[PDB]
Amino acid sequence: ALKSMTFLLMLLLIFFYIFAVTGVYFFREYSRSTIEGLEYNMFFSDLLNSLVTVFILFTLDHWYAVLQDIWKVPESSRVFSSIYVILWLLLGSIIFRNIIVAMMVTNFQNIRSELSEEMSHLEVQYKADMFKQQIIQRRQ
Amino acid sequence: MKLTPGCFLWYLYMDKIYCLLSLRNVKALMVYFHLLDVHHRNTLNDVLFFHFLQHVTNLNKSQIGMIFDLLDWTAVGEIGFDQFYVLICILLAHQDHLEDHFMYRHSRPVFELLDLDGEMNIGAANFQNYRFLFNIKKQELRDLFHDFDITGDRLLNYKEFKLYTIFCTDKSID
Repeated sequence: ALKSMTFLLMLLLIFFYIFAVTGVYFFREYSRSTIEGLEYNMFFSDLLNSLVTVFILFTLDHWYAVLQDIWKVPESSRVFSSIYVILWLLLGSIIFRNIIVAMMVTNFQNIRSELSEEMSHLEVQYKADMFKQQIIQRRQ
Repeated sequence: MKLTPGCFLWYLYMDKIYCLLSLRNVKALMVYFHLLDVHHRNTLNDVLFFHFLQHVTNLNKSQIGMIFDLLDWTAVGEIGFDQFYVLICILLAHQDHLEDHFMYRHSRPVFELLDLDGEMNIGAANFQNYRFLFNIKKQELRDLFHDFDITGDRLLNYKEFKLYTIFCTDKSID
């Protein structure tokens, strides 16, 4: 199955790349704001930190708490940023989880199909086998 | 008797299966085996067979060991005189061009020589051993295996192998 992992992980990592590097400078006013009371500021600060926080968003743990802690940013009518991060998390999570489970159930499907065709060929060969055995018995 | 009736029948079958029956080829093989069989116990050790193969055919040590392992079906650590004669007839001056067609004709069953397993199916290891014994390209062997595996199970049937051998003989004759 991980041999069949040829192009799906490439698309996964490249969507990770484009969305993370896009979301670096979207909530830029979060870490680079002078608010004293904040505790998720380090999430969006560095590029490696951006990778960490979009990995967290992909895993989808405390996205409500994360958005509430980015709600401390001055709310600019949520016109682009909140919808961007929400669409990214939902689309990436559901699309990639679904595509990997679909590929692996197809892997099980073709494993069982190959097994079934091998047993069917074995049974066909056995049928020809006792048919030729009857032919040999009559030929004697 | 002319060195037992079974060997006479085998020589008659070889003469009916080959254009030239040679002169005292079986006698020469028996003399070579008797020289190789030091104890005259109707068997030869692996060292004697390897030395004879290196002196006659100049084969590699690994190839000689593989040939001895394939020929010695009893797995008793020794090769019989009949097995040595069968191997020498299977070689039959394999460097000649007509020897390839003779090996394509193979023997009366012409199925069990490649099938070392004996379960009426020749795997990839048997094909590799045959390509080691008889010189053939890896790409050509893979193409022939793909042509033979009609079902795709990587197994060669006796009827399928016989049909492939008949087609190869017909193509080589024409």
